[PDB]
Amino acid sequence: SMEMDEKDFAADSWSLAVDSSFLQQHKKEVMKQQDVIYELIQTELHHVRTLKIMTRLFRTGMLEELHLEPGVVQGLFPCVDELSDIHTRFLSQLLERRRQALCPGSTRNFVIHRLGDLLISQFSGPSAEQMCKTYSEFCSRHSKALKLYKELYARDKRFQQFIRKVTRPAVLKRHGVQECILLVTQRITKYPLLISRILQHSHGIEEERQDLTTALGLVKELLSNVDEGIYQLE
Amino acid sequence: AIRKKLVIVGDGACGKTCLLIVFSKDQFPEVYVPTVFENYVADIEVDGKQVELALWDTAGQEDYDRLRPLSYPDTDVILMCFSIDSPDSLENIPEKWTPEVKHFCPNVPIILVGNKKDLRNDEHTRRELAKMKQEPVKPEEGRDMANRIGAFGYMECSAKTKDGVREVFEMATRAALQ
Repeated sequence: SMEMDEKDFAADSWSLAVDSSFLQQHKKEVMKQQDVIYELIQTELHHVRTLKIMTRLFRTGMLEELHLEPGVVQGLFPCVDELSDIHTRFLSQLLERRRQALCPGSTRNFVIHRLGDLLISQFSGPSAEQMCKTYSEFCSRHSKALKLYKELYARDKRFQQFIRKVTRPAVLKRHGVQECILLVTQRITKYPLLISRILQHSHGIEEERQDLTTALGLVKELLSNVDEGIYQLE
Repeated sequence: AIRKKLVIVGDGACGKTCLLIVFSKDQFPEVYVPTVFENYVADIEVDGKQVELALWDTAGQEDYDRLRPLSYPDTDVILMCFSIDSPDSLENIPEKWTPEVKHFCPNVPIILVGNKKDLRNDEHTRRELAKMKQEPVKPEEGRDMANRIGAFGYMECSAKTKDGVREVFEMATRAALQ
C-alpha cells in the first residue's frame, strides 16, 4: 500500500487521527459518527491491501517463480483481479470523499458530512450486480481453493518453499494464502454492521439518515442474494 | 511455531467481537471500541508450548446460513459464547449453534464461555430481566448447559473488566493442542 494512505489511516480512531485542537471544536455525536466512518475507510483500505497480497504476492509469484499451470493458480485465487478492481475503485471513492472534507491547510483534519450517497451508488446498479455475481463465484470456489492449496503445499516442495519464502515478512503473519481467502469471504458481512453504527449517530440531517438507511437495505439485499447463490464445489 | 485456528460462535448479544478485541489488544479499548474484527495471530506460551493462535469472529454471519459455514474449515477450537444477562442466548446454544458446529466440525473441542459476568451484580440488568419473568444466568446453569452439550469445558469472563479473558484463550490453546 501507498505510504500516504497508510499514514492517513495509521491511527486507531478518527479522534486520534485528527489534530487534538481540531477535535476540541466538535460535538460528541459528530466524533462518534466520524470514528465509524474512519473505521469503514480503514478496514476497506486493509481489504484492498489483502487483495493486492493475493494478486501480486501470491498469484503473480506462482506464475513467475514456480512456473505452474494458469488453471491451478486460477483455482487457488479465483476472481481476485475482478475483486481487486471492484474494491480498489470503491476505496478510491471513499479516499477522495475524505480529501474533499479536508480543512484548507491541513492533511489530517476532516469531517465527512455525506457518506450515504457514495454507499448507495456502490450497492445499487451494475456495481452491485458485479459484486453479487463475483462474491457468489468466490464463495463457491472458496472451499475448492482451500483443498487445492493444502494438496500443493503437502506434495510439492517447490510450492512448500515458495509459501514459506513469501509469507516470511512479519506483516504477512495474519495474511497467509488461507487467511486471505477467509478475510475476503468475511468482508461483505462487515458492511451492514459498519453502516448500522454510522446510521446510529447520523440523525442531524434527514436526507443523510434516509441515504444510509437505503444503503443498509441494499447491502443486506446484496448479502441475501450472494448467500442464496452459493453452492459448495470440490 | 504450531498454528491453531480459533472460531467464536454465538448470538450478537454475548459480545464476541468485544471479547476478541479486548484479548488481542490486552486492554479494554479506551478512546474507541472497534465495530468490526478482521483476524489476529496471537503467540501464546501455555505450559511451555509456543503456539500461534489465529483468532476469527463469526459476527455479521448470523443471518447467512450458507456463508457462515465457510468460516469453519480446519478449526482447532470453538469458543461457544453466550451472555449472562441474556438467558435467551443460552437457549440458542443447544437448539441452534451446537447442531451446526457439530455438523461441520464433529470432533472439535467446544468451550462454552459465559461472557458478561459483571452484569450479575448490575441492578439495571436484574431490573430489566424481572420484566421478562427472568434473571441473570446462574453459574450452575452455564455448567449444566456445557454438560448437556458435551463441551470440553465451561468458562466465565467479563469483556468489560478483562477478568477471565486471558484464562479462556489459554484454555482454548490447551483444547486445540490435544
